Amino acid sequence: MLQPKRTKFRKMHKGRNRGLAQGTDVSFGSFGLKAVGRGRLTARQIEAARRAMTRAVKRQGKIWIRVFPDKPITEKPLAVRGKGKGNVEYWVALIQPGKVLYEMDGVPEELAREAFKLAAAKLPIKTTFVTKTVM
Amino acid sequence: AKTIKITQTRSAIGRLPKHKATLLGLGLRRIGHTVEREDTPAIRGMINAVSFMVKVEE
Amino acid sequence: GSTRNGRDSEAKRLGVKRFGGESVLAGSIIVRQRGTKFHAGANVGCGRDHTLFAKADGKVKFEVKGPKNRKFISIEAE
Amino acid sequence: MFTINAEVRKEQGKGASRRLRAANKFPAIIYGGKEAPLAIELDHDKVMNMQAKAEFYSEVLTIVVDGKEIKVKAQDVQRHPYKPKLQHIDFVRA
Amino acid sequence: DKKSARIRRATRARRKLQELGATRLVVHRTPRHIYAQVIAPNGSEVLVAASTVEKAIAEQLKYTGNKDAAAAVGKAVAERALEKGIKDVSFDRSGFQYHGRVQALADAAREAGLQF
RNA sequence: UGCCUGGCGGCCGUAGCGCGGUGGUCCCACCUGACCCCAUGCCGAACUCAGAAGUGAAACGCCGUAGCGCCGAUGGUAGUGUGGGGUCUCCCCAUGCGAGAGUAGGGAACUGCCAGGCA
RNA sequence: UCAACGGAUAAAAGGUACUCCGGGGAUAACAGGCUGAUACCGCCCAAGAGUUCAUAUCGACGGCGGUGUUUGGCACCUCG
RNA sequence: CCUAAAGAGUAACGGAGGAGCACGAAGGUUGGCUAAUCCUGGUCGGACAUCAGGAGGUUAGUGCAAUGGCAUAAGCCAGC
RNA sequence: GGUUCUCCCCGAAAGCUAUUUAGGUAGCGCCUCGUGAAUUCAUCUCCGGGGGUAGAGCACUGUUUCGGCAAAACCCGAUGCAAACUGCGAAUACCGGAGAAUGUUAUCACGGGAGACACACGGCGGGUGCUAACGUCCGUCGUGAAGAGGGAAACAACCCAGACCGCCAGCUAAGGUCCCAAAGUCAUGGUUAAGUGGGAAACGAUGUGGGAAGGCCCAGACAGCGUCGAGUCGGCCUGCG
Ligand SMILES: [K+]
Ligand SMILES: [K+]
Ligand SMILES: [K+]
Ligand SMILES: [K+]
Ligand SMILES: [K+]
Ligand SMILES: [K+]
Ligand SMILES: [K+]
Ligand SMILES: [K+]
Ligand SMILES: [K+]
Ligand SMILES: [K+]
Ligand SMILES: [K+]
Ligand SMILES: [Mg+2]
Ligand SMILES: [Mg+2]
Ligand SMILES: [Mg+2]
Ligand SMILES: [Mg+2]
Ligand SMILES: [Mg+2]
Ligand SMILES: [Mg+2]
Ligand SMILES: [Mg+2]
Ligand SMILES: [Mg+2]
Ligand SMILES: [Mg+2]
Ligand SMILES: [Mg+2]
Ligand SMILES: [Mg+2]
Ligand SMILES: [Mg+2]
Ligand SMILES: [Mg+2]
Ligand SMILES: [Mg+2]
Ligand SMILES: [Mg+2]
Ligand SMILES: [Mg+2]
Ligand SMILES: [Mg+2]
Ligand SMILES: [Mg+2]
Ligand SMILES: [Mg+2]
Ligand SMILES: [Mg+2]
Ligand SMILES: [Mg+2]
Ligand SMILES: [Mg+2]
Ligand SMILES: [Mg+2]
Ligand SMILES: [Mg+2]
Ligand SMILES: [Mg+2]
Ligand SMILES: [Mg+2]
Ligand SMILES: [Mg+2]
Ligand SMILES: [Mg+2]
Ligand SMILES: [Mg+2]
Ligand SMILES: [Mg+2]
Ligand SMILES: [Mg+2]
Ligand SMILES: [Mg+2]
Ligand SMILES: [Mg+2]
Repeated sequence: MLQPKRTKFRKMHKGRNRGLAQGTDVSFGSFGLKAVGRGRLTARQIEAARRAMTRAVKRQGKIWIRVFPDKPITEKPLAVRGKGKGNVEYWVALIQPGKVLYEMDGVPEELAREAFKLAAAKLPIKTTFVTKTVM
Repeated sequence: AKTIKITQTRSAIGRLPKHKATLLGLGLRRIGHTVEREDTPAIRGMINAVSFMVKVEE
Repeated sequence: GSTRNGRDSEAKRLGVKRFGGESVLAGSIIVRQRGTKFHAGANVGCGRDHTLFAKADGKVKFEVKGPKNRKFISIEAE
Repeated sequence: MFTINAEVRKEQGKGASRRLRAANKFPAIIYGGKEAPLAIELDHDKVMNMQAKAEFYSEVLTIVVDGKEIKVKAQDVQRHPYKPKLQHIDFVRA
Repeated sequence: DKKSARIRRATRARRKLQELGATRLVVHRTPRHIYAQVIAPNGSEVLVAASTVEKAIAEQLKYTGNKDAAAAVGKAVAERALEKGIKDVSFDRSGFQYHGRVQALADAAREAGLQF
């Protein structure tokens, strides 16, 4: 599960998630899965979608994960009432509309579409299949 | 030389302090109240600030 | 559980006290600062805590001089 | 061979630009050479189909604006972040 | 580099004199020559000057870049300054040690009647 | 009057590095000595003094060259004050303000005082 | 010495189910409320299991909801 | 220091760290000086000691946290 | 806990700081009465300012993905992320100056009298919490508090709007106009067949409207069985279901 090796700080303000994404182009591969919705992707979701995607292409071609879960999310234990910020439980990437989540190369488009369809079913955010443009 | 007629069209209740001060600066006192003012950039700036609650007769 | 945080210091009310064009008497503090974010120009002194103060009556003037683009404050004798 | 029709823009800035795109057009700019920049409107669907072909970015294009023809190359394109639409194109005078 | 290292040495004092708003007596020294200038407070206006490149002074001297030449230039610049009527100046050693030729120039300027 | 050189200011990278060429009569630099004035936590390297055989190599200055650094529109985009609206974790509309990044393009600086040499 | 750091006196621990008074729904325990993390009940994707065969029966990794039986959160009602 | 909404101020049993000193020089002044790191060569000497040159340009230093500063140095050395 | 006649004018606060203090109290802030001194104060326009927020960016501090070169890091590139990153950087806000118009003198000082120091919800910017709570803690504006009237079925805090008194006059605001119940069974053009409207998601599906391309097509396509004779196929965007 993706996670920063180290961080300056353990805990982060909730913050907000406004705006449109940077990294909206297929930069590395030929085909991309792009976020159309807004939300958070946990490390577990990123991994689950990766596994489905990889299996679907039978470990042929190459897959880039463009998103990294670098935001720590805390939670308070059950039956606790205050008394300080909770403990870090998991990590997320903030997603905005347009963010390319995954790229893939060295497979037919037909297979890429299938793999990304399987991946998209693991994600809480609405996605769309995209292709590399010349400009 | 030229004057303009300004009329208050909406209430001042619940408006920002600045807006209330602007109506006071124009001399508008109540809904429907019309005043005649010299047409200057200073007056136009005031009208602009509260344009959503005044109408101007040129 | 408990917290190990919960501490802070009093706010020190730093910053610019007299902005550009303001007329000041000699002695008047122009800026309170930690270190010289602004430097003393003409008719301005720098105190031991890097407070910039007027050494003459006049108008405050901010200006950028030198290759580093350092911010100077000076008093235009008026 | 690629020919484009273009009006000259009356209004500019955020409000005007967003109104264009709501009316299925989009803004664009022609610059380069010694002539001053020229701000134009384009029909979206027409140009969207053209630029799908990869020759649009390589070839020299013609922009017919107020009768006059102008030879240009597509310099830069701003796409919509997720929808298949164009927000803006830069054309450099060829 | 030597000149840049000297400009560094001269900055503190020069910035200070600018702040005080003093009429400077700026000295420049080379292996062969020594110069002198009385520059006005604004800093973009030379009032008087003297040097061993000037033929009026150089003709009287054995060598131009020695203590005795500096003594001559010191006398020269001071007399011309008192002619215009300046008197009160601040010496600016311009990054050179106040020693030898520079000291010699300065001493001669004092004896002549400049007040520093 | 013009050119070149030095000094002191005004002007802060469109003024900086690089690359190519170029200057020594004066000026400047290195350079020649050092017992001394003075100097090295060792050293005449530097500082300093006494000099003028050599040299424009280095340094410094001047001219060319986009190769960089750097500067940089127009348009669009982001954000946003006020008013209004929605499907309200976020947006849209009217109006005003409007970046950052990037693109075209540029860039190989400009200017006063004093002094000296030369024609 | 005043660190409980604007320092009650120089000098300052406990028990009360034997209890008592003034008060408070300004504040807990019951029940109601708001919430729904948790709980419970569904669904989406389908790796795989199922002799073969994803979907007879199951269903990993992940996703989306419903309910208001749970454990809770909050402290809005009630301490004449 | 952040939360703090580009003047000041601004809460929570919010997120992070420090203090309860030191120094007759580590103060004053005058004169001078300029770092880290890496590369190349060199007795013992090694990844790293000291020497030389180059690149680099403050990525060092600042009595002790962090922030703002610092080359005219506020950093380093000496005289008085 | 209770505190007894009337009318008129103005009219808070639920904050900061300190407190064996926290439901108490004190100074200050906010109210009132009085006295005094300024074209004092406010709104707008123009002018002079500082900024490091939003946004952005990635040289720096950290973090992140993939490549090209090498004793598999740097160097050479591409790509993201940041409350405690900044080689950038708004809108607003704030300070100062000038000018007009307008304003209940609204500013400042001193003095007499206070009350108040449990706030609530709504909007916007946030911390906390589960971007849970009619939750909690700040900033800022509004309303309630201390505010009636109309609207939102009913509904302190939302929308419209500020009640000196009287009228069996009139015009409007939000919101409305088939009947309950005042006013269009109004006009023109569309959409929906679900009582959707009048409760909700991933996701599913020849529902249906609009728009732009593309493939095939009287050299006979698609469906049914070489035969039969005109439009058809399968995706995209989009409205309503
Ligand atoms: K105490
Ligand atoms: K007992
Ligand atoms: K009770
Ligand atoms: K000392
Ligand atoms: K000393
Ligand atoms: K009080
Ligand atoms: K009073
Ligand atoms: K970075
Ligand atoms: K609020
Ligand atoms: K009110
Ligand atoms: K219905
Ligand atoms: Mg924010
Ligand atoms: Mg602080
Ligand atoms: Mg707008
Ligand atoms: Mg622009
Ligand atoms: Mg720009
Ligand atoms: Mg205390
Ligand atoms: Mg009792
Ligand atoms: Mg209660
Ligand atoms: Mg209960
Ligand atoms: Mg309960
Ligand atoms: Mg409460
Ligand atoms: Mg009850
Ligand atoms: Mg009840
Ligand atoms: Mg009872
Ligand atoms: Mg502040
Ligand atoms: Mg602010
Ligand atoms: Mg406050
Ligand atoms: Mg009243
Ligand atoms: Mg940001
Ligand atoms: Mg209290
Ligand atoms: Mg309170
Ligand atoms: Mg409050
Ligand atoms: Mg909020
Ligand atoms: Mg509450
Ligand atoms: Mg809430
Ligand atoms: Mg009350
Ligand atoms: Mg009411
Ligand atoms: Mg009502
Ligand atoms: Mg009613
Ligand atoms: Mg009517
Ligand atoms: Mg009726
Ligand atoms: Mg009809
Ligand atoms: Mg219904």
